Amino acid sequence: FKVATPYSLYVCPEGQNVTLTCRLLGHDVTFYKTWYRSSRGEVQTCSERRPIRQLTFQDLHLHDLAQRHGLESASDHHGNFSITMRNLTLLDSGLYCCLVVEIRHHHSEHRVHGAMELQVQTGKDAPSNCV
Amino acid sequence: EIVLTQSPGTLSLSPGERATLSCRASQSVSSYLAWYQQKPGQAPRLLIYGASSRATGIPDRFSGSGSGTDFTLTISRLEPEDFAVYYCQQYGSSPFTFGPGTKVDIKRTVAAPSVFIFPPSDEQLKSGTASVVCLLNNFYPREAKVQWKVDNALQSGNSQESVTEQDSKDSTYSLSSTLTLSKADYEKHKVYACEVTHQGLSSPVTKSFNRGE
Amino acid sequence: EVQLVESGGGLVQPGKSLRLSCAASGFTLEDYAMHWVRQAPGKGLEWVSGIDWNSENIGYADSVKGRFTISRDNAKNSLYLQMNSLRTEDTALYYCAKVPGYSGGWIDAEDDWGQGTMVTVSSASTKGPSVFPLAPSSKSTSGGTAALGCLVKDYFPEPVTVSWNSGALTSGVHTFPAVLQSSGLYSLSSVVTVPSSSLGTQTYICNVNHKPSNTKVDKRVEPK
Ligand SMILES: *[C@@H]1O[C@H](CO)[C@@H](O)[C@H](O)[C@H]1NC(C)=O
Repeated sequence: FKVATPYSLYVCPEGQNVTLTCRLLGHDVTFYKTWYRSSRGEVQTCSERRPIRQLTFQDLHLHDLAQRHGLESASDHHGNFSITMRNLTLLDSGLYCCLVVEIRHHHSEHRVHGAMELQVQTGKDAPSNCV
Repeated sequence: EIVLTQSPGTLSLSPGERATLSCRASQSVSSYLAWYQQKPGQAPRLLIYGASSRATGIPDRFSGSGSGTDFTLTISRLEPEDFAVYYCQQYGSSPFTFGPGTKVDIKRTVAAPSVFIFPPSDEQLKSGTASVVCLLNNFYPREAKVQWKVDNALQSGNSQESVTEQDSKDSTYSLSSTLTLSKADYEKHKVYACEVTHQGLSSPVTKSFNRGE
Repeated sequence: EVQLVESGGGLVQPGKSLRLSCAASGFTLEDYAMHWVRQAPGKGLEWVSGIDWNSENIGYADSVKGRFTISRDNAKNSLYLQMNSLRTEDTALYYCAKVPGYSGGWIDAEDDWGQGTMVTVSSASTKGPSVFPLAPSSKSTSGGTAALGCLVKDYFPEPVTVSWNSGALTSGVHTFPAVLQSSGLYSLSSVVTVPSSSLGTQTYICNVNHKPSNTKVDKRVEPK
C-alpha cells in the first residue's frame, strides 16, 4: 500500500482555517490513520513525532478534545483522510505528517507516512487567503 | 488505587447457555475496562477493550457492557472451547491491576474413566527407586478416588496425583496417580494394583500387574 | 509472521538480579505502549509494569517499585525489565504484551503477547530430568486401545515440555501438571492412547525438553 500527498506546501494567513489531506492508495486487513507534526528544529522530518497543539497521534486517530484546540481529524470512504486546523497562528508553521498503519490481524503490520509543509504568514508578503 | 472484584468465582454451564460475568471497581473507571480470556498453556487473549468494543477476530457471542463501577461480560451460546479463566482489568489509572478472574467450567454427561496401570521400567530400577503409574483417562465429573494395593494391602503416603484441566473438545478430565517405592520395597512384593472409584462406575475398577511378568 | 520473542529468564538466587528482554518481529514497537504481565503457576494474572511509546509514562505494581525498572529501545524494537533484589514471591511466568494502557487507543483492537519466560527465584541447583518409559502391554490394552507414556522425573526448576513424534502426534495426548516431590524436585508424566494394532506399525517417541538445564531427551516407548 502507498500514501499520496496531493499538496507538498500550504501557505496560509493567520486566523484562517486549513485542511491538510492524505490519500490511502490501495479479509482481516484494517487501516489505522492519524496525524502528527515534526519537531520545530533546523531540519523538519516525519521521523520526529510531536503532538499538534498538544494533541497526540493517539488523540487524533480515526473529537470534542480536538475541537477545544481548533482541530478536527476526519476521513472519506474513498481513502482520503484529513486534519482541519482552525484559527491559524505563525506558530502552526512546520512539517505535518499523516500516518497509516496496515494491520493484517496477528500476522503483519506495515506503516507508511506522508509529509507536507505548512507555512503561516503575517505582514506585507503574507498571502490574501489559504493558497 | 482501583481494586477490581469479579463474580462468580466459578461458573459451571452446559454448552448453548448464556454466561454472565461481573466485574466491579472500588471507584468509577475513567470506561478504560478490558476483558481477557486465558485457556490452559496459553497467553491471555484480549476480548474486550473500552468496556464494550470487541478486539479484532473476537466472535459476536462475547459482549461487554456497563459503566462506572459495574461491568459485565456476556458469553452467549457457550461452547466447550470457551473453558477458560476470564479476567477484567482497568487500564486508565496506574497500577493497571487485573480482577481475580472467573473460571468458566463446561457441564457434560457422566463419562466413566478408562483405567491403565504401568509397572516401573528396568532402567528406573537401577537407580534405587520404583515408580508405579495409574492413569484415569477422559472422565467426568472430576471427582475420583484412586487406592493403591500392594499384595492386596492398602497403601498410604507413598502416592501423588495430578489432574489435567478440562479438555477444550470433550470437556473431560484425566488423572495420574504415582506410587513411589524404593527398589528393595518394590522387589519384596508381587501384585501391584490401583482401584478406581468414580460416578460413571457402578463398581470400582481394579487394574493390576504381577512384578516380573 | 508477528511475534514477541522473550529471553533472559530462568533460575536466579534470591537477592540477585535478572534482565528480561522482549523483541518484536512482524511489527515495530515505536507507536505502542508495552507491558509486562506475570503469573505464578496456578494463579491469576498480575500486571507488573507498563511503558508508553516514548518512555514518558511508566507504571509499576507496588510490590516491584524500586526493585524493577522497565525500559525500551524502539530502534532495537525491544522492551526490557531489569529485576533487582529478586524474591521467591517473584517466581512466575513473565509475559510481555502489546495491550491497552498508556496506549491512548492506538491500537487497542490489536493485541500481541509473548510466549512467556519462566523466572524461578530459588537457592536450589538446576537438575536435568530422568525420562522413563510407561510401556504399553497386552494385558493393559482396553477396547483396542493401548496407553503409553513417559515419566519425567526429578528435575528443577520448572518447566518441562513434552511432545510426541517431534510434534506429529498431538491427538489423544495428556501432559499432566508437574508435581513437587518431597525431595524438592518436580515430576510429571505425559501419556497418549493409540490403537493397539498400531504398536507393530508405528514408533512412539516422547521428546522431553528442560530448557533450564539445556536438556532434550528423546525416549522411544516400546511395548513391554
Ligand atoms: C473557521 O471554522 C469555524 C468553525 O467551523 C467557523 O465558524 C469560522 O468562520 C471559520 N473561520 C474562517 C476564517 O473561515
